[PDB]
Amino acid sequence: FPVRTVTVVVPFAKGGPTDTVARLITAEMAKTLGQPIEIENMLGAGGTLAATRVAHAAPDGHTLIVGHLGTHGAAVALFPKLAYRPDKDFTPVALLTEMPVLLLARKQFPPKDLSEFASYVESHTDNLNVAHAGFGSVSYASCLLLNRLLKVDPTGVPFSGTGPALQALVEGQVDYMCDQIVNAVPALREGKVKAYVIAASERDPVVPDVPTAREAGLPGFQVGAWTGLFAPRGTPEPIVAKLNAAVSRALDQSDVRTRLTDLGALVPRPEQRAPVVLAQLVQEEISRWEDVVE
Repeated sequence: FPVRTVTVVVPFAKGGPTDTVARLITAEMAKTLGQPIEIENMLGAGGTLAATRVAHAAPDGHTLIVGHLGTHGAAVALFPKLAYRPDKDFTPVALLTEMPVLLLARKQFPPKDLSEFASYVESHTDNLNVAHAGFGSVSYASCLLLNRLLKVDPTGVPFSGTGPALQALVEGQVDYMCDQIVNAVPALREGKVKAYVIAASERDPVVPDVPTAREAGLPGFQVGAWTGLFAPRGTPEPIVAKLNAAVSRALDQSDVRTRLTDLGALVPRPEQRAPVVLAQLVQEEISRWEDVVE
């Protein structure tokens, strides 16, 4: 293993955070595996179609899925009739990264802080559009958490990913969005959108002028977006061991550490790299979003 090109399926549109992470790590992975890795962007069913098709793929290790806090976590609690169990229909391979989520808005969004932001959504809640990438998305899970904390229910506008959703925010076609920091950073650095808060305990040094949800009065708004590599259930443990080690050696490449960390994402630490660390994150994420619904 491998005997041919490995397919790594991404549930979201090219250019977005999940795609950006997967392309960066999987290219370096080819050096350990001895075969090239093909990225397939497979859209549909609010980010869950990819995971559904890979739940049903041959468990030979040649067909893998990138999952995250949405597709393999919050989706259980938030997605009616989810077609898979993220714990039991997948063999976890590797944690790829973890990063905070940011509340972004269009440049000219009139609220200047989270105080004003709550009042203005509470007041215009008909005419407002919140962007997400479907009920299996981080963007959706994060905006549902924020909107329930602030007791507002504006219209959601579904996108094929936060890549397209971000461009919609840049053109002011939508009002706000909760997004993964790796997607948000380049737009912020060009001044094309603004962040109100980071859904984290601590400020992120790549966006140090953005206040935590805690310091801006909403400590319940904490979303640590993990991204993971999974295989179909029953993928042999040796094939899983070799893929996992390929991720580990990829994460050690200078090119990968500096690209991940420059965009505000963490490099999984050595003690975070076992397949079970990711299985434990799936279990905790599933329960966390069951609590949010309750």
